[PDB]
Amino acid sequence: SAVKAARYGKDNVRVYKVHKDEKTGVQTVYEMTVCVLLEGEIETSYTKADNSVIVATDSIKNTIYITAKQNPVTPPELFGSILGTHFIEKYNHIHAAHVNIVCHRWTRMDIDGKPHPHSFIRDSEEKRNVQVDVVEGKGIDIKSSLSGLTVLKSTNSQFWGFLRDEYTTLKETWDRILSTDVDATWQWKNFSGLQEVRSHVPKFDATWATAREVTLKTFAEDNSASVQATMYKMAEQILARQQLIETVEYSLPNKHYFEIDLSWHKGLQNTGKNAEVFAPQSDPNGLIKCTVGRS
Amino acid sequence: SAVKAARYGKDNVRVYKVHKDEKTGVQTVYEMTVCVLLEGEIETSYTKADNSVIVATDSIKNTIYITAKQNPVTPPELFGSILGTHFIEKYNHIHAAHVNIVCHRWTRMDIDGKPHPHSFIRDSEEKRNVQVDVVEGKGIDIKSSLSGLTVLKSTNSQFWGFLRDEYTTLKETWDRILSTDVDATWQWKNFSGLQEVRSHVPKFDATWATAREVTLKTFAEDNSASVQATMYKMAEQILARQQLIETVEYSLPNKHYFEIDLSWHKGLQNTGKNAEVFAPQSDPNGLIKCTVGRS
Amino acid sequence: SAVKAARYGKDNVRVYKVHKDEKTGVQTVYEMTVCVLLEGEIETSYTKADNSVIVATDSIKNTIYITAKQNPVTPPELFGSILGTHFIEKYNHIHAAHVNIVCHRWTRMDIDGKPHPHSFIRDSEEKRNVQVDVVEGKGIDIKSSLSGLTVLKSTNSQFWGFLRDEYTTLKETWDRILSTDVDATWQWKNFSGLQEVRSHVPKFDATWATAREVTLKTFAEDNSASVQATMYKMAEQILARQQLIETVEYSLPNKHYFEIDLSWHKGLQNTGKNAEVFAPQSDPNGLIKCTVGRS
Amino acid sequence: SAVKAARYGKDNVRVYKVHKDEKTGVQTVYEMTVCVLLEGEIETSYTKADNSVIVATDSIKNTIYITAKQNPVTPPELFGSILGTHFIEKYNHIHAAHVNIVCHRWTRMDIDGKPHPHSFIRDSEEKRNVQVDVVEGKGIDIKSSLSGLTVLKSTNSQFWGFLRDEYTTLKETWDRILSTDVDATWQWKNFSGLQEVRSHVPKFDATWATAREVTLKTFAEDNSASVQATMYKMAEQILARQQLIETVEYSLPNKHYFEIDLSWHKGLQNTGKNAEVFAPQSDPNGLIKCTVGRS
Ligand SMILES: O=c1[nH]c(=O)c2nn[nH]c2[nH]1
Ligand SMILES: O=c1[nH]c(=O)c2nn[nH]c2[nH]1
Ligand SMILES: O=c1[nH]c(=O)c2nn[nH]c2[nH]1
Ligand SMILES: O=c1[nH]c(=O)c2nn[nH]c2[nH]1
Ligand code: NA
Ligand code: NA
Ligand code: NA
Ligand code: NA
Repeated sequence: SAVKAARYGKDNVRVYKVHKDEKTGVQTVYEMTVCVLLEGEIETSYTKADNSVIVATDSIKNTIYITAKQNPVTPPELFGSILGTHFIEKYNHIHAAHVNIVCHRWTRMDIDGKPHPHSFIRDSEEKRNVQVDVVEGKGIDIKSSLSGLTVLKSTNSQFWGFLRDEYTTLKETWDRILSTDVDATWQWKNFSGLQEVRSHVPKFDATWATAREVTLKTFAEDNSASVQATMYKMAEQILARQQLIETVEYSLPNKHYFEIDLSWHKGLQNTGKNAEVFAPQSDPNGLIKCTVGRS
Repeated sequence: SAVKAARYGKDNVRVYKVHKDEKTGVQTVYEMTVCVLLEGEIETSYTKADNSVIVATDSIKNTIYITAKQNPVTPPELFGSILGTHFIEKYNHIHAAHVNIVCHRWTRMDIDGKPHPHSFIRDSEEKRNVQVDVVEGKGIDIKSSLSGLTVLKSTNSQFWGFLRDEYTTLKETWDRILSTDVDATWQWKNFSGLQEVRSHVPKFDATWATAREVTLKTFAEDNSASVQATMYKMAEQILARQQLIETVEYSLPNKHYFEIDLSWHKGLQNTGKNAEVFAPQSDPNGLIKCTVGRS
Repeated sequence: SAVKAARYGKDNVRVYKVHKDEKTGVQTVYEMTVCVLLEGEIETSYTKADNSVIVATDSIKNTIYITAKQNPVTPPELFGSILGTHFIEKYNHIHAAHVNIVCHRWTRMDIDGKPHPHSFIRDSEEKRNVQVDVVEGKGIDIKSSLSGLTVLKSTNSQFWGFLRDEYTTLKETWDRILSTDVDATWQWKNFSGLQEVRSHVPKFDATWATAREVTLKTFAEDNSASVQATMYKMAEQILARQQLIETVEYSLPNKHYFEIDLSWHKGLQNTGKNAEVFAPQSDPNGLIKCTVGRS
Repeated sequence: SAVKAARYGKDNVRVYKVHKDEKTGVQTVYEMTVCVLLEGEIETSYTKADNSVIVATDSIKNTIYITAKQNPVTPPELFGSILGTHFIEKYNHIHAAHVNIVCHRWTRMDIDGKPHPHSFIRDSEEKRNVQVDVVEGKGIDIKSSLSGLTVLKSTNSQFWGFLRDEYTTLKETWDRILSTDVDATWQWKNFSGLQEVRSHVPKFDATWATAREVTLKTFAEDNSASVQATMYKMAEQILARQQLIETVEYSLPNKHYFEIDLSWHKGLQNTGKNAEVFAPQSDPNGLIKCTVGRS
């Protein structure tokens, strides 16, 4: 037997950082969960009990805090690139670092219509994420994403004209509820190293904001022929607005809301045009994916 | 042996309702999870296998949908009172109904600064809840609550002057992070029945809004001497603003963020006045409760 | 306004303890999650920002570890009583302690048919719990429970003869699946203090074991007329076997498995006597409770 | 823009099946959660709103139940292969099916030392899983796994001799707790189609059983030099015992239990050789992975 692949490191490292403006008294907080996994010439720790090649996972944890102390933590694409680069430069025998960051929302509170200097609210479990792969001699690959964005529209969704055979019971419809949890990922062109990532810093927050806006607007305005058709429209627009993105991937559950036939009870009408009360279904759910790239 | 207490019914009944304004084209959605438990002369179903006294839990589920079809579902205090009253009036041998409702957020989307007519977003897992106990001959007891409101302030919290003995390691502090998940419940004066609940309908949404506002403002503005002292200020204000509330109860975790001493690494300064990077602690957590009533 | 009730302390304190037999080399592990909440003359911490009355929640955490170091942690009824008694005796102004303990399973591994001296497996998320209320001048009240015991029987459950009216669609049945998650609590007679709890130590593990055995056997062997009827049989037996128990409470979800009509597809028969494939339902669920005491 | 990849289908389809032996009266239950995602010539549903190419996800759900009705559901490697093959053969334009199955434990109850004919218990959340990829013209690729196997050993784990630099605070140790949740996957050699999968049916359950046994025994008996070294020993043995496996992958968290220094309190000794009470850490955790193949 032989080691074909190996990676190890520290997961679920929670980190908070505060920035204090002395001039204005305004404070800004950031909170993330970080995972760092390393690869390189470490096979002997598995095969020969040779720990001399192991940077302890405990040390990886220390490094994350030290790096957060000495560097900006935003945008997360930059912080992840700094963190991954550190490991491949510091250790001769480590050749790849894989950094995953989940950013948690702490939105400044408005009190009496004024932004509060140091109080924050968690408005939704929506996350902004990055995956950064730093590979020695091959640059920096960054995937940025948003996840946990939960939306619903109560009309202007249709689904008809699908394949019908002996397995099909689903009725065609011209008016249904559409609800999903959005997971959207945009993959950046490969960067040559940290200097190049730094050169594009302003694009990261702007592209996140654009991706979010395009997702929300398209969902709200499309008279949707299917999840497939609406998601493609979203991806097409993001690619048009940011030339440095190579691909956009969406993964969308179709969270079903079923009509409830109440006609057995005093002829009560609650289906089709008379449908008012529905039963949200926890499971099963449709799952629709697509990856869109350039011609 | 004897049956000392018994209750049974249906839990986790998910319900969605849409309202469609034909004049404006605007749609509004409501989504809840409902639990209904009944009590009454049902002991024989346990002791003698006498099912004749059982209103099937499946029928309770049907009733929830039918009731939602025929009545407004907002405010939830009203819907819960209608639902509970139904069971005690319809069935001679059922003498109490206990209705719990959790309301989920579906907030209308703003697209290009305009409210969208039929598209919604789940902005946070914060819930609005009610517990309604309808007891034959004793009226309607309603407890309203908000839960899952997660907040953090980065300064203007202190904790000093506590008891110190041989069990104490905690250092006094004049500047710390304070973060919590708010669970706040206000208990209404007993209502004589449905007519009286109907007479107070406008107070329900207004009092929820007030409770939320007072919680957020007091948290943001108090230079907090402790969780205990700040929560009492909140409760005092809610009681002052709504005479029909008898008691206010808060249950607050103290979600700790620990300083990280980095001085072992090149004398890096990250404690006290130099603290920038902290470690959020998943557990354990302080838990502080209080119930405030009128003199 | 006035403080009507207040309690505070530390929740989610995870504790592991190992016992090492030097003679045999055998090791035994215990892992728990502990919550301690205190009450007493502490109103001024809420109303006057008087922290001098507060035993810091951090100190409560320290106390839990120190107490676990100096005392046996099993049975949990004893450990909880020691822990609660500590607070009311040590602090003049603390008059009640409320201790909740959740015990996690670490079952010794069998390797080649022999019990291993120091290796353990988590066989199921079933928990053994205690709630201990220690109140100055009123003794020690203990509620013991098991929870998270998930069972299913594929036949020998019936449900017919229930009330039928205009809200009823459920068909009567003489053969169905019955599945539940068992939550069972037995409440001990009040104990005068720690000496009396110590005197009954052997009864705690024995009664837990009996409660579990009676639950499993009755579930498996009863040709069940309803959840109500089967649960009553369980409670009756536990009360008969342990005279020091005053009441037994069961809370049981009815986790539904629905038949799937497949007759639309080539006349496939999958209902009633031909039912083989079913759809487990995540929600809603029946919820049936009862508390049984002595005549 | 162009569609680079697309797949869609139904997730979270819960299925239960009962087998009834008429001769013995013994019943056996199976419960799974199934996901099926399809690929093929479906790009136009995304780009042109052409639903004619879509096999509705609702129909995929129906198919899963019908297939379970007409075929054995065990071993899951066989059921997944039957299910995936169905879609690529039935639909000309579907060229790949991806089937994921999670099998839930329902272990027959022992009542009075005898196996019960129709009563079952969920002994642990450990799962047995399969991933089956059926690709037209390329055969059947099967990955089998176990997950959610949670173990702990209280001694006979060491960790010393790792890299020490200016980022390192971890002390070397010759005696620590080791606890993990095992995720282990074995990948079968490619099969040419369903006939070949059928020919190897007895190997599936046997290899699962072997993988489990080797994992438990090696964990219990190895005087572990690191997670890395112990996991490699496991993988090596599985590959030696089943020639039809090509690779074995383990992914193991290192769930830390920290010593608690109590010496500040009356010189209490609770570290090193005197360590009895520990604090389990919820996060962060080490994460160690490896994939082992043949020379
Ligand atoms: O077994 C271990 N492997 C590791 O890589 C490691 N790093 N810190 N502690 C550890 N323990
Ligand atoms: O055992 C049951 N008890 C009940 O009260 C009930 N109601 N519907 N189905 C049921 N099954
Ligand atoms: O606000 C607080 N209240 C308390 O009771 C406490 N105990 N430790 N830290 C604390 N902070
Ligand atoms: O938008 C949808 N896409 C689908 O593929 C599908 N299948 N069933 N319902 C559906 N809705
Ligand atoms: Na390197
Ligand atoms: Na009545
Ligand atoms: Na006292
Ligand atoms: Na095909």
